[PDB]
Amino acid sequence: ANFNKIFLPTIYSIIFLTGIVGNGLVILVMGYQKKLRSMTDKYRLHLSVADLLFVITLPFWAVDAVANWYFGNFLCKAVHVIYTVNLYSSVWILAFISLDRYLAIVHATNSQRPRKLLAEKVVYVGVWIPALLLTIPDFIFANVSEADDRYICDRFYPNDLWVVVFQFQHIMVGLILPGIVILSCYCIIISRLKSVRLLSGSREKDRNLRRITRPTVILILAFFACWLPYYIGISIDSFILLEIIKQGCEFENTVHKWISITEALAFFHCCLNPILYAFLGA
Amino acid sequence: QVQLQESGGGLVQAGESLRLSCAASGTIFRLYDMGWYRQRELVASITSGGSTKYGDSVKGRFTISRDNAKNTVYLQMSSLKPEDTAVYYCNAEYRTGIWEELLDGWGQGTQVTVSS
Ligand SMILES: CC(C)CCC[C@@H](C)[C@H]1CC[C@H]2[C@@H]3CC=C4C[C@@H](O)CC[C@]4(C)[C@H]3CC[C@]12C
Ligand SMILES: CC(C)CCC[C@@H](C)[C@H]1CC[C@H]2[C@@H]3CC=C4C[C@@H](O)CC[C@]4(C)[C@H]3CC[C@]12C
Ligand SMILES: NCCCCN(Cc1nc2ccccc2[nH]1)[C@H]1CCCc2cccnc21
Repeated sequence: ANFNKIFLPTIYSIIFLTGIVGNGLVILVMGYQKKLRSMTDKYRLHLSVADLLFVITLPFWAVDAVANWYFGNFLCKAVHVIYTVNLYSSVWILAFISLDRYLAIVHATNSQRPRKLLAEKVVYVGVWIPALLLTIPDFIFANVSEADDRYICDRFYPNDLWVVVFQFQHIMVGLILPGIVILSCYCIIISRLKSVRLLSGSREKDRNLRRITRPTVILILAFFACWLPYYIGISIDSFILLEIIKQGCEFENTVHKWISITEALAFFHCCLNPILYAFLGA
Repeated sequence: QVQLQESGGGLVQAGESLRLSCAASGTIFRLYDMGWYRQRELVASITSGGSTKYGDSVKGRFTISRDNAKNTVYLQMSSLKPEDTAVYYCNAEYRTGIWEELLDGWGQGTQVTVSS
């Protein structure tokens, strides 16, 4: 409706501006300047690179929401691929940060080599390669249609069964497995933090561990809080498709608008890192 | 912040028994170590797990106690000696939050007088 037609571009432009500025600033600060580059800093640099690469493609979606899509099949496929790559890489970089914190806290003296290896070599194989290999459906199914009076850029499957399958696989790979890893690591970490009198053997090491662990906790909580309502909406939509939830057409329209507004709001995860750096780094 | 108060001192007849008290109140998340100090040699010290570490000249005569629910450390004095007349300082190690460092606190100071 017209309400969405005016609401979506405004939020998209605000997010694009804030994400461009913040991610560019973070990348510039941690790149050529060569400022503090601990393992968490490396992981957040990877995260900022991914977030900026996705934020680059927001004006196309704003223009698609407002008027039409004059860009083409190649650009449709490119923006879908970039979206998928960002969506997987961000959450799995968060999982890698969680695992690194667990290794640094629980095994504080014998984990230097495993942490260095995990942050140097295993990170690419565990984050980027599966994300790239999961973009094959984006390369196959992303297309530009010719509906009435305008073009549409969206993934086109033979039927809704593929939609349900890809929604479920997105839910899994982006919420459960990294969620399970983060849950286990942070449960162990918090059990160790509130019971051990002094981590490692000196007070400075203990306070450093706490001061580096806390912002990661805040970032992970904010990330999942942003993404959760969209996941609830798509779960309800999938169950509607799976014939479990049977109601009238007004119900379907309501959940559709709910999902649209919620995904527009949950795209704010791209701005968490610069804002966290700003109000925890001054 | 936290507040530690000491009580139990005063003038008592020789050969009697006393029980010093030290209760901590304030923003306390967890307490790790407590002990009485008198360099200030730790004449007594009990950890959170009860692993007491008595002094050489105080072992076998003094008994320490700690009730975590009551947030107190009790030192029982028996078999008085002339060298035991001194000032007792209550010490405790606390942490105000999960992400905070290991904070250290001290007591007011208790005067115990025994005839020599
Ligand atoms: C979707 C599921 C499977 C995983 C997502 C939830 C995880 C990543 C989030 C949501 C709830 C969060 C916890 C909520 C409360 C606490 C207690 C606090 O004193 C320390 C942080 C801690 C322990 C948080 C750590 C991160 C956390 C475990
Ligand atoms: C963007 C929209 C969709 C949702 C926004 C959710 C985010 C930004 C909000 C919701 C609740 C918030 C958290 C609530 C509780 C605390 C504890 C406080 O001591 C520090 C901030 C912290 C950790 C907040 C971080 C940011 C937070 C997770
Ligand atoms: N023109 C339509 C193109 C699909 C747009 N969405 C996918 C999508 N949204 C929805 C909102 C409500 C209901 C179903 C929805 N399915 C995603 C595609 C990937 C990237 C992206 C970026 C910005 C906004 N939306 C999206």
